[PDB]
Amino acid sequence: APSPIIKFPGDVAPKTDKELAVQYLNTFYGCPKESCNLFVLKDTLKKMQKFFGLPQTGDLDQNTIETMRKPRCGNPDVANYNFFPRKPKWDKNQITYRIIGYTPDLDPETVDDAFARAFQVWSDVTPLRFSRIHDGEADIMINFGRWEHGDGYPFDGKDGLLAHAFAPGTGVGGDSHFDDDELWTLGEGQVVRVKYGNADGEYCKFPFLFNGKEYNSCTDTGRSDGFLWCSTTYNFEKDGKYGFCPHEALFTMGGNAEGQPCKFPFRFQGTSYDSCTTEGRTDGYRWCGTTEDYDRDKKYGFCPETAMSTVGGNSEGAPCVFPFTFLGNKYESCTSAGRSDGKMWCATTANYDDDRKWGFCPDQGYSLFLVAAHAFGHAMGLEHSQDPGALMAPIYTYTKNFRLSQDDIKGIQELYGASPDTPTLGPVTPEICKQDIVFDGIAQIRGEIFFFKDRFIWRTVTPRDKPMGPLLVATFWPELPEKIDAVYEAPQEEKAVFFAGNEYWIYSASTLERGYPKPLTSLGLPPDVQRVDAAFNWSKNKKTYIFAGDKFWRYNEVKKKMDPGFPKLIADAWNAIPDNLDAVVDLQGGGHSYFFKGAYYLKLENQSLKSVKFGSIKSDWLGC
Amino acid sequence: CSCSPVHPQQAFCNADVVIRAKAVSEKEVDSGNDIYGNPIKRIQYEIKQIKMFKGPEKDIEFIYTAPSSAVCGVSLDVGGKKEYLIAGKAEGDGKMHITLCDFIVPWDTLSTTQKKSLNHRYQMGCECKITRCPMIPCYISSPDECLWMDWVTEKNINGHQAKFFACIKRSDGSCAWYRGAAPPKQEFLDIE
Ligand SMILES: [Ca+2]
Ligand SMILES: [Zn+2]
Ligand SMILES: [Zn+2]
Repeated sequence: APSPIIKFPGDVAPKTDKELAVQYLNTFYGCPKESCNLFVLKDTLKKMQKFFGLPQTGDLDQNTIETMRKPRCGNPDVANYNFFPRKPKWDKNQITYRIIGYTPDLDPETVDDAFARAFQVWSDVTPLRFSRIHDGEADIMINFGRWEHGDGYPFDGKDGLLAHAFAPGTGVGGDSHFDDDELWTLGEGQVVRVKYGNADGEYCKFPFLFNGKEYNSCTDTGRSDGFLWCSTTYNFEKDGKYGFCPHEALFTMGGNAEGQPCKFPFRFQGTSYDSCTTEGRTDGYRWCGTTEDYDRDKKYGFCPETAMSTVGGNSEGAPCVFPFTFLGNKYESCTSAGRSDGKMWCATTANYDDDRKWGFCPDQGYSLFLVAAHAFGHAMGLEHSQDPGALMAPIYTYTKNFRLSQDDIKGIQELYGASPDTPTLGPVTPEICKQDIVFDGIAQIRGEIFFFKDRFIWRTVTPRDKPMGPLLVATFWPELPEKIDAVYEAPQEEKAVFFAGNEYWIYSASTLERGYPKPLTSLGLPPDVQRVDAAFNWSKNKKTYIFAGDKFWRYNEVKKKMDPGFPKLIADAWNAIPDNLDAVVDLQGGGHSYFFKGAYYLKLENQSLKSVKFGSIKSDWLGC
Repeated sequence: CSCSPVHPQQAFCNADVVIRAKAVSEKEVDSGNDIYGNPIKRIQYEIKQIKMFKGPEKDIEFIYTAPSSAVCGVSLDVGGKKEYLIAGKAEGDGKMHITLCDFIVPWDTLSTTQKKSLNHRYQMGCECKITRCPMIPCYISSPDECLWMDWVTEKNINGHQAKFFACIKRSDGSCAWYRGAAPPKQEFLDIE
């Protein structure tokens, strides 16, 4: 209840409510040491809310503070003048770039590629051509660094600002700096390129099943020596493929050390290193002594990646320990106890009270692919977009199937050509009411009432007045295609079911289950599975009704079986219900099941299968 | 002639007699008289009735209609050989009046569903009303009312709900629409 607030060793965590809004309004809105001059003046927070959908109330400390709490680009939204030259456009078409710094969360092959993929995002729509150089100064210096990385624009520990890049110009012009305290990944959690055993090349498959417990990070369970291994697919018991997880404390690569582990500390020219360095190197490769005196014995190996169970905090990666006591209570799972920012931590010893040794349970991390994408545009001259679906949008949003947005193609092509040696991006971001909209799916997902479309969902609880949005559907569900159809959630198990094309997805707890997305065949319907029209649950029968075509369907959400010979047409139970309704929804209580088609809905009564209330979709739901 | 809107069901309900007749030789509108004095003018049709739908037995031999379209022109053709179900006001011995204002359409207009509603369908929902929806948003209170909103979907009389719909009467005394030839059930279920 009176939720306790604690300071974790290493984290400096004052920032109460507003306190932050102060430190977080001048970074991207210019307003220094003084508490913003909104006192006798009124500006600042306003333009903040201009950006990001206009819920302009003023400080709106209740709903707005959650937006400066989201992971974003390190770049400002206003004043393009922040050192990069006035004219934001390369005077050339052949542009070099060089990877100076890397990151331990990823093997340098993955990073190398990750970037190159980012650049391509821009090339594929421009006569621009990026070629990497390994020596001297290039047009883009790619590096990683922590607070105070050398340019005067510091980063803020884990989370928060993700990276930043200067617009085209001299030396620093175009450089891309990514935050080293982040957990870089390909988007969906920690990544680890395995080292030995029977799958030497593969990526660790997290999670994976062993001994009846899911593992999401490399482990030493099983082993006795202390080494780290991870299975290379979901089912270890069936597949049997795995490899060892890199760790300078465990082994190294190449060099002349024969795999031997780093020695700490190791002297190199009057300095004792306690971890690998790049000291002496320009390929940005971490290396290290394998003996206590690198100079004398001249023994060494490389450190291409470091696996870790825990992130941040003060346990250097040490795995969690369960159960653990904290503030007097034992916890057998990661908690947010002691945290006000929701971040999830755990203890690295059975008792935090006595040891104060903790870490962060690794979340999903941030895709170097994507973060570099946005960044690179910046470096091509581009500036922060106000279009939720725009790559060049400040806030971070993980999309499995990422596509540049017209908005982007527009901005970038506007400066450069389009395609040497006529196509377009296609769709744009739908607007609330302004124009006619046939939603792809309306649904009661949790408490909110989501409205779907191509890549966007607007949603609201009770307010008919006006929903929220738009927001990328991939915010909550990434593996979902860019145009879903029918969608529902089983109130018998609280599972979000999504229909689309020839397949269907069924999320639960923000993650799709192993096996899905299966076709509709194994679902229940005949091979008609080409596509669907609408679906929902009963407010009194508590079953599923899959409407598709002139004929509706039935499903046992209370059993696995199927009902005798459907498809039968609406010729029986359903009445006014028109051919192929865009959507169907059942709300809390009432007993009414709204049916959607065209630009208007049709109220249906469960208590009595008859009819009611014919209303304008736009005016009634989806607030206008 | 300013005729109010109605669903092709009410027609078969409010109309005395309904049948498909045709004009062989128009009974040339003959004499009459009235207030100003001058003779009453009235069109008259020589007709051949295929079958009868509802109405009294004294089969219609000739159709009649107000003089001018202005008042109610049900000017139809002869020779041609088109059919018209037109359920005008039944008058003694083959006499029935057709006011432009009446449910009147060439046989070919009606859909596969509209025709088949002549024998049993429409005839089942007369103890029922058929509300016409003014403006989205509209409602229905009574358990016997059925919301009819073609003005919404298709401004004109001929519209989905008229082309394919019929507001039958429920077994509780209430009413509701339909589409097909199967009246027997509430909501699809299985034995649990
Ligand atoms: Ca950061
Ligand atoms: Zn940015
Ligand atoms: Zn920087």
